[PDB]
Amino acid sequence: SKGEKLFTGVVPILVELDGDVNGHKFSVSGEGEGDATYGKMSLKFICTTGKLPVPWPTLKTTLMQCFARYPDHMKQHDFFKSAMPEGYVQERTIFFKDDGNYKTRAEVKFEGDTLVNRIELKGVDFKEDGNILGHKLEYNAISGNANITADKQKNGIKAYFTIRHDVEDGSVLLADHYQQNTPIGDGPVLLPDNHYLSTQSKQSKDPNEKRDHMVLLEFVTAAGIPL
Repeated sequence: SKGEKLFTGVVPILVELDGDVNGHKFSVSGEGEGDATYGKMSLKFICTTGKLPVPWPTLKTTLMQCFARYPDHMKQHDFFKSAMPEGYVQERTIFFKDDGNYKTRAEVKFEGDTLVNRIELKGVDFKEDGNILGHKLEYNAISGNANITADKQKNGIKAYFTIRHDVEDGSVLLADHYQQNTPIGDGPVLLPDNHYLSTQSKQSKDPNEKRDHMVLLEFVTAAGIPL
């Protein structure tokens, strides 16, 4: 793939999410720029249906691993860019410990020069009085590793990781992520050796924005293969 060639400069990003958590329907739209050369994404997300019925931090992982910086010695392990421009399906289940689960399905592909992430999210079995529907989570940076492995049989990848969400009482809400990505196209893709993506995030508010929103500055770096 000259999949990788589509990411050498700054790429416009569009995100669309339709969600239903315990029957509470909502939509999010996002925009920004990705600069994979520096593993960088600069984003702003809007709840387009009024108030988000779940905390922003619970949606971060759902709301474009194609923008990761793969060091030169690891470029042969970059499935995500290899599937472009036709794109990939990203499916997850996220199990929130002692609470509900999200099931997500996304299509990540180019529409002309724009990288588009279209997402549907279904959440079930949440506690109306719990840390999620009760909005008891810190609005603070998420960082850490996404472990990537080949899925030869599906010509794709699997991923797993646990996110540790800070709770306002000082406890941690564990969110166990199970991920499967498959190419949309039937052209060849790169099936990687085991590695991980290391994400560093800064999250903020726009003081002039009245809509429920989230501003993100993300840096994502492939790692786990030496040299």
